[PDB]
Amino acid sequence: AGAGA
Amino acid sequence: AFQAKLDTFLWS
Amino acid sequence: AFQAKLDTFLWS
Amino acid sequence: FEARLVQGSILKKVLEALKDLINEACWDISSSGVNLQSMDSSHVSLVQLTLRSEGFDTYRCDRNLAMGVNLTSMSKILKCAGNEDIITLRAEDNADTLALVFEAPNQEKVSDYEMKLMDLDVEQLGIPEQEYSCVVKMPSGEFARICRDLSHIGDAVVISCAKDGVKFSASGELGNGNIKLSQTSNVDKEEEAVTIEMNEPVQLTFALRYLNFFTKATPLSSTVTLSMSADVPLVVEYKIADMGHLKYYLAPK
Amino acid sequence: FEARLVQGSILKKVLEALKDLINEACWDISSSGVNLQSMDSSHVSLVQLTLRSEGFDTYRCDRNLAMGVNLTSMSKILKCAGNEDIITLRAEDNADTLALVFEAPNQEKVSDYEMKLMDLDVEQLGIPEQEYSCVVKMPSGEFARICRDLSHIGDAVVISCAKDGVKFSASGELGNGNIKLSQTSNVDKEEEAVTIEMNEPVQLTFALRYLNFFTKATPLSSTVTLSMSADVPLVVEYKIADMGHLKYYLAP
Amino acid sequence: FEARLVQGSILKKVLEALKDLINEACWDISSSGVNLQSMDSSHVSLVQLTLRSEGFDTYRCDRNLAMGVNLTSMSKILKCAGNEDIITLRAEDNADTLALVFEAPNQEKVSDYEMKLMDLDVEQLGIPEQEYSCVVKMPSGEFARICRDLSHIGDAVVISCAKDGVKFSASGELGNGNIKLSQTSNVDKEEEAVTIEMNEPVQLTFALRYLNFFTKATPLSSTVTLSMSADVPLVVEYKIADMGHLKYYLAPK
Repeated sequence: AGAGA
Repeated sequence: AFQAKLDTFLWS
Repeated sequence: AFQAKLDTFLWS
Repeated sequence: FEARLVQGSILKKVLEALKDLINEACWDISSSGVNLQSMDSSHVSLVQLTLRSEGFDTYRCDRNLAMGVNLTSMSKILKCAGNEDIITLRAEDNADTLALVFEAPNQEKVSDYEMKLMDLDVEQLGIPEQEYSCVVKMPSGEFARICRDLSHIGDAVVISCAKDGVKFSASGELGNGNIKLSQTSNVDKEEEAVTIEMNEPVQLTFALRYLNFFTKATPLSSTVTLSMSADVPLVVEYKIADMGHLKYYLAPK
Repeated sequence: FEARLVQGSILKKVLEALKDLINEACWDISSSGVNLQSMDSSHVSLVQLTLRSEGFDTYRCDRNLAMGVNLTSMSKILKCAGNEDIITLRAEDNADTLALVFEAPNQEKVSDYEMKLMDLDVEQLGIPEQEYSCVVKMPSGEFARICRDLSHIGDAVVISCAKDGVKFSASGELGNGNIKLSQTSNVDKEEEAVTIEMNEPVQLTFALRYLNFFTKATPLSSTVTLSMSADVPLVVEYKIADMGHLKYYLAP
Repeated sequence: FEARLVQGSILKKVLEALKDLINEACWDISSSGVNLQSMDSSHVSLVQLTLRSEGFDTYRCDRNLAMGVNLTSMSKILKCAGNEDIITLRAEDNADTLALVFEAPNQEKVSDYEMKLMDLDVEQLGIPEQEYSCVVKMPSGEFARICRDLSHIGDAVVISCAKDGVKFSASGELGNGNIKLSQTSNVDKEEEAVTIEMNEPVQLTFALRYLNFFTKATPLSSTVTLSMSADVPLVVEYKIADMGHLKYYLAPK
């Protein structure tokens, strides 16, 4: 569940 | 001395 | 780089 | 069942006064109001809360109700309440959950918590109701300070009450300490008077730890009332301003 | 590189807002200003700090510069600064150190600290893009209070946002709690107002822990802006004076 | 023995400033007043407390006397004193305890505590009185803040005193820090001026931990005086109200 944005 | 419990004083 | 004791500075 | 209280902070205080001493209790709700009563785990103290239905800014109770409550959880929920929040208690009508509703004073924030209840088997109801040899009324803060202080000295306190004044003595491995409070007589003091009603002199011994638990009710009342007779439990009474009281019974030593 | 800020408190306040969430971050310095950007160790959240050069009372940057900084160290150093001190960062030449100069507003006291920098050769990113379905502006203290509160109830908050208002929900063992905020009729004050710019209603669950780390940015702004769309990370945004912003990105 | 002192806080603060630095000490009560003199367990620092007898509201002294006490016990007892209490100290006994009486100023509360004494052998080797190379007078709070702040950086502080100002330096794992205090060129009749009386410049190194023990006496005075000469112990000096002084001597590194 990485941010990335 | 003695640490009493309240059970002796409770009214059953 | 080390602590000195106070005793040597007291009046003896 | 539905009870509305504008001074929600009261409730907060109440639970801060109970949550550490008792973790579970049953709430008797009736047309007369709300009664709680529960001894602590060690059977040495007993807590009795009474809030008359007339004290709430709204009250409606259709059936006698007895809801098992975990006071820790309810404390957590009341911690999410604001100090000036208007707090309403809502019961479903069946035995399911207890709703707590916190209205921010300006109506634009509303919180609703629904707390799971417990199934506890209620009983007893009765400390035996005495006429006491000594009744001391004093400021609550003063009492709190006295217990706090003497807990530094010893684990137990000896309350020696005579007509002139009351004495609080403690002894330990530090030494000992006496705190003497003289009765305020013709000197005009009201809230901060020390007034002693004495029939016979008393000299009882109690565990300071429990008292230091009781003093957590200090924010509820500017005075505390101590009722004493020999060889019977002590009554530490806090008035919940205009709507009732919160009293602690403590078995002696 | 030399950057001086009369209102040192802000810098203090920023480090406090960052140091616990990200221990080690790389500062990107240019004549445009400072851009800090980092994920936490779990890579769930993303902190993006921007401080444009115009906000500083003096700003020099010969060459675009990248400093590996331990933020707990820098915070410990900034606690040594008074709340009203004039704070000057200086890194003239990569000396492998960052100098901090705290000046008493009445000039009789001056401190200078030197901080060992870290080697962080993998670099940035920086994508604050998007149009969002819901954009909520609210008091920062209120949001903080709410995250803290619902942390009691559960470890996850459900944000349900519609035209009328926004709902914050939590469910746990003891029970459940819902905190409703209605869009206030008129905006005013140093902000007690709740504003909702909505294209489409949304509803997203986030971890309360991380939010409780974000709310450490409360001292920076009276307001906080929550930007949400489905299948994109929430953006918790605090405006920093007129010189920039602190944005937290939290994947749902 | 018998000594009364109206503002209790002083005493409280005095014992707050000592108990964690020195565990037990001997109180030399003479007609001239009260003198404590004790090194910490490690003999790196020396506390010299003086409380002249005229600074007391009431002072009596039959015999010169040496009372060995546990400062931790005494501090724990003074916690039970109100900040505005009138504190009486009384030890005129042959079976020696120390009585501490706390009178709440204008109310009916009187506390009395008995504290068991100890036999400690007095010596007072004493520091030779000299005129120092540098004397730095500054606000106490500032000194406290500096020692605390530099303890964040390193374990030892280098004090560089010249004519213009004084510098406090430290270095450790994080890196280093220098804090410069110029001599104050400011108006105000308040006590935040930094004044330096220098005969010759000094640069000396001291253990920050001990200084962080010293700074606990900050509540006692608005200023602190630092006295320095090459290769001799630092003197950190706080005025105790206006009735005496508290001196810390710290062997250099």
